[PDB]
Amino acid sequence: ILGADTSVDLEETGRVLSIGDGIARVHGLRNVQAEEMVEFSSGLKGMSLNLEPDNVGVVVFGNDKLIKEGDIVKRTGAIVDVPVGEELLGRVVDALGNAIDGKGPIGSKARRRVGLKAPGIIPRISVREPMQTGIKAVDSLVPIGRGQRELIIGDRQTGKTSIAIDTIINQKRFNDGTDEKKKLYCIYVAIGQKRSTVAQLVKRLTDADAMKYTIVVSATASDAAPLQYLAPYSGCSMGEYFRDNGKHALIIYDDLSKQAVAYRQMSLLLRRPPGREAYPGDVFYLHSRLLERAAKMNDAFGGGSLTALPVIETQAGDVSAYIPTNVISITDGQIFLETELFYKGIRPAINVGLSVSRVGSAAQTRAMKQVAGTMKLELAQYREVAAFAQFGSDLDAATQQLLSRGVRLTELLKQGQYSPMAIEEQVAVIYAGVRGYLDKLEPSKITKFENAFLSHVISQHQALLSKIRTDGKISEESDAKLKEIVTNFLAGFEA
Amino acid sequence: TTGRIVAVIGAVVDVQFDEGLPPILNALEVQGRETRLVLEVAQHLGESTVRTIAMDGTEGLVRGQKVLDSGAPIRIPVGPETLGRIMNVIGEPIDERGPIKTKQFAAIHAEAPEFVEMSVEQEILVTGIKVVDLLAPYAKGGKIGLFGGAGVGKTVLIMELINNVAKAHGGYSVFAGVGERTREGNDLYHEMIESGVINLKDATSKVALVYGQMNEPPGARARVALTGLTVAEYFRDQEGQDVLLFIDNIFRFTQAGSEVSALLGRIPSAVGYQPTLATDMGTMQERITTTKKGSITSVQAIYVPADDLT
Amino acid sequence: TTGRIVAVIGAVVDVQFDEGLPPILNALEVQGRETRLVLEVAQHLGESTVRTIAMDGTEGLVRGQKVLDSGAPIRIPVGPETLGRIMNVIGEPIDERGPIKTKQFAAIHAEAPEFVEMSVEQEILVTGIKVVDLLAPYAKGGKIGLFGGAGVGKTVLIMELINNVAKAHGGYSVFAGVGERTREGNDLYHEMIESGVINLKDATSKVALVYGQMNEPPGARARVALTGLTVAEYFRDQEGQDVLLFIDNIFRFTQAGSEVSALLGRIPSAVGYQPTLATDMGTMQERITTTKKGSITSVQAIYVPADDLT
Ligand SMILES: Nc1ncnc2c1ncn2[C@@H]1O[C@H](COP(=O)(O)OP(=O)(O)NP(=O)(O)O)[C@@H](O)[C@H]1O
Ligand SMILES: Nc1ncnc2c1ncn2[C@@H]1O[C@H](COP(=O)(O)OP(=O)(O)NP(=O)(O)O)[C@@H](O)[C@H]1O
Ligand SMILES: Nc1ncnc2c1ncn2[C@@H]1O[C@H](COP(=O)(O)OP(=O)(O)O)[C@@H](O)[C@H]1O
Ligand SMILES: Oc1ccc(/C=C/c2cc(O)cc(O)c2)cc1
Ligand SMILES: [Mg+2]
Ligand SMILES: [Mg+2]
Ligand SMILES: [Mg+2]
Repeated sequence: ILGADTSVDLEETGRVLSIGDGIARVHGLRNVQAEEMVEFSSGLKGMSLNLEPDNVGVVVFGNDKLIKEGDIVKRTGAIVDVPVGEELLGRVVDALGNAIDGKGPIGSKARRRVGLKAPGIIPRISVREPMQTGIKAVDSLVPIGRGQRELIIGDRQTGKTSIAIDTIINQKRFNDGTDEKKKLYCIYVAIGQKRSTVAQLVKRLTDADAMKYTIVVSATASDAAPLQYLAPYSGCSMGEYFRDNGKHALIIYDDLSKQAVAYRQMSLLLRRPPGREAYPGDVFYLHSRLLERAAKMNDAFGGGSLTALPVIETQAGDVSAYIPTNVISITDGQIFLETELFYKGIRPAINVGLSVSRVGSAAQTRAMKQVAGTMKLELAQYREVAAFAQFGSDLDAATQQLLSRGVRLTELLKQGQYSPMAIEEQVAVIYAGVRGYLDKLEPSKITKFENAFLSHVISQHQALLSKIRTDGKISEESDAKLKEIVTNFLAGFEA
Repeated sequence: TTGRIVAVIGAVVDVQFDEGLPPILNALEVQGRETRLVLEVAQHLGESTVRTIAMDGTEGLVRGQKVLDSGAPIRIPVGPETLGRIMNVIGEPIDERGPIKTKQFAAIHAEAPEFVEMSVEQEILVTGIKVVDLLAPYAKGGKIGLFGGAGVGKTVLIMELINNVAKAHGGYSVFAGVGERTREGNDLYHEMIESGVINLKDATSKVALVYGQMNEPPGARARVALTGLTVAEYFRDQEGQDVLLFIDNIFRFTQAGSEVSALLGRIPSAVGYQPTLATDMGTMQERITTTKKGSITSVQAIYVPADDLT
Repeated sequence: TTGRIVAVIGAVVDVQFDEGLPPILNALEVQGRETRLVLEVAQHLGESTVRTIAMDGTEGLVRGQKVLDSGAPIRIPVGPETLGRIMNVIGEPIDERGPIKTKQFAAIHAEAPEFVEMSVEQEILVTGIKVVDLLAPYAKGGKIGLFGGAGVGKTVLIMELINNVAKAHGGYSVFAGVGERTREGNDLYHEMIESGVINLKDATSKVALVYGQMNEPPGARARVALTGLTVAEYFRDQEGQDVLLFIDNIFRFTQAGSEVSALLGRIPSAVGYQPTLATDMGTMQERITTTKKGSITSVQAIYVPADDLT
């Protein structure tokens, strides 16, 4: 009598009952945990999401065509996790952490659960450190701090991704520097996009020498719904590695509209009844638990942080809709972009009234706060008065002044792409406007003036700019020096 | 009595008992977990099986895992020992300052005060906020609601109210963070340490904190409002005192209920909501009240989905 | 081996196999039919039964009818002898010109080119059309989409571009008619004969034709796009060459998937569509692409239901 083969018992393994649309229903697996990774005989992985009396509903991390009824499924013993660490920097990986850039295995030495709960109340401290985008309009009006979540939201082709790209590229001046604490490691999560678009993107980041401090997590349009669903949580864990180890990371989720669509798909196929707009009832929680994980840690937890810029695509400009407001109701503010603004020449196409930062000047250097502190409310009142004054007849001194200022500030917050600005340069430029030195300059000349002014202070007053950058403020001396530069230069400019 | 897990799908766990079935609302304790995992009984499904909502994550649960009936609903610490502390849904400290050494506990589920317990006294509570004071003033011991869509200023307003009214308040306050930002909870906490309404060194704290935020699964968010409310009820009744109750945000109780509703087997009502929306809100809201025994001035932030007040 | 039909509802046929269950995506041949009737495996239902999608009409089918597993997915002729020919969804000639005697066949299912296969070169393709060239220029080897509600000019535009870009093109072209007008296929065919881009006597035909129009049942309409695209892939890779791919109309693929999705047992998604709308679209669209190996300039007409771009 020979020994029986026990390799295939129904506690540690199972057999496929049915398989369709990326859902395997599995007999056995009596010892599996909820949210455990399992393995199919074909080498495919999957996640145990439904534990039922007579079956496990398994969600497949890949193509389901190799799965057949009766196939063997094995426990891994492990709650779904990803590789994590600095080894990921400069690499493009899939939602599971596998290299897809053709550059060989990631030699990562640590792993991390994708579903870890966001830190609670005690491990954190108030967001206080600037996360500079280098975009004047963001950094002045809707400033972002380290540990903050700030939403990028708007219709197709309004400039959402470009905000994120410019922000990543901007970090090179800190990352090439010698102040370790100012460095910011970047993570770009692509969800639902076409592969060739992600490739153009990393090509842009490479040419900008920004790949070297960026991880690209890609779950694109032909990747299975569970992969797209997981990608943000995978990237988040990769980001949490810096957060918990005294470093600072930035994560972009591009985009969460497409992720919520993949979650919808996956939930429907699991037979979980649809809710509003056919999304599951807990589509808020899908994103809430994700973004809560962007956080600023206190010194006892290392003082590190993770900052998040999730992206949401609206339809027909409606930021008030169900899904958009769900995500707005999570983040510490939103940058709302509109086509109308975009085509009128307001680029970046930020709607000031509808955008906010929920951290405010706490996230700004003192110098920026000095120039930008009241501008956001001021610009809101400006736009209102400009609409009310529309029928041009007798306007008092106060509103005419409000109008002249407003129209000129609007020109100053216009900005091109791919050259994010050093904070002190942003301050010098905004300064000329908020202090009124441009109030009699023709508004159409403002952009020509800024670029000439900037090249002048950069070449001629590197010491003034140095002092503002280093001091983090405009001293009485710096103020006196700036006034003398802009008044006399403008006069030259206007000759 | 011992039971066993027979199904897990998200926040909803089914548990079979061979002997005595735990009544609806009972807290069940999941065995073999690192941190306390409570399941609350929602329905008796028949065949000795109960349907429960979990108070924490269900990851790692295994079909067959043991569950003990505690014999009562979720019971939490109430009393002066809650002052200056942070508690979670199930009354565990989450401020890292050790045990909450109360003489007494209370179930988070209770009957609402009777009609004969009602008070009709109403006098102005001045806020120092022009638009509130002029057009729609608050009343001491009254029920105040702050409605707004995402990012219109509910939380800034409640914090201004805490700043203007609660800092110089003579009695106790409870703040219940319900399904909101953890960041905001850390902000408020350290702000209140700074102003001295929370004191980590003596017994002069005037505010109890109860938090279950949007990093939490729906069970925690659907019950954490009751935890906060139960704390305020003790102060109201077992001290007869003037209590301030701030809740941000009470919508998240209703939303949490909507997240589990399909898994609890309901046909949806309109706009994707549970059919029980109004009675659920009613049994909770009717406890948030001044009575003849004592006064609660309640201020509740009320989220407005898709900016639609309807 | 040999299976039996156990259920028929429109394009959805369930087939039971005693031994050897056919994998998903395999092509099954129904026995006892005058013309070839292919069923594509979509799901393993359990109990040795597979759920399939018919590639032609299912009238005349009887429960118990025999089905044979081909041992592979649908495979079509690819290469030079597709040029000047019209084929259907399963690669049969539909032009009355006899067999397509190719040496190569390829499966209509294939994984999309990997991330390393992508090209990053951006170069303008001048159309001669003012509004396009000025405001939203096309790119060589790029993906071009033409959005339009009923009757606003999708087909005219696609034909003008064939006239403007394709005329002066030193490569091969593929036109795939997907759920559109059969007589539009007849127009195009005879126009290309007249111009000589299709030659019925030479080997100098430069276009391959693939059609499954609005007379076809949903399974055929949901797959012909894969069929035409498969033809284009061969030219892109196995000649390395510059290919043009015209599709009128890609929306009809999604619409066709919508019609079988209920019959497949899926819970409907928004506006009654398949919950797999985006992933079905993704795994099809991501094959329509330029790679490092060769260029595909693709032009797709995209019907807009009820003029609603949302
Ligand atoms: N500041 C700017 N000035 C001028 N053009 C810009 C600016 N920012 C973005 N753009 C351009 O506007 C177009 C759309 O930008 P993009 O960042 O791709 O927006 P999006 O909303 O992410 N589009 P999609 O994701 O494709 O729906 C691109 O051509 C950008 O180069
Ligand atoms: N460029 C054009 N110049 C003049 N008339 C045009 C033009 N394009 C379309 N039309 C008119 O519109 C009709 C429909 O054009 P067509 O290109 O078939 O639109 P379509 O969007 O493909 N229709 P359908 O496929 O039924 O949704 C033509 O027969 C013309 O009468
Ligand atoms: N009273 C106010 N004064 C100035 N800014 C405000 C005020 N109230 C709100 N804001 C701006 O609006 C943002 C959102 O306010 P918040 O109270 O967080 O909204 P809600 O809680 O309703 O979502 C704030 O971070 C702030 O930037
Ligand atoms: O004329 C009409 C136009 C649109 C619709 C919408 C249907 C619909 C149904 C759902 O279950 C979810 C959803 O997001 C949309 C109905 C009628
Ligand atoms: Mg984008
Ligand atoms: Mg709030
Ligand atoms: Mg047409």
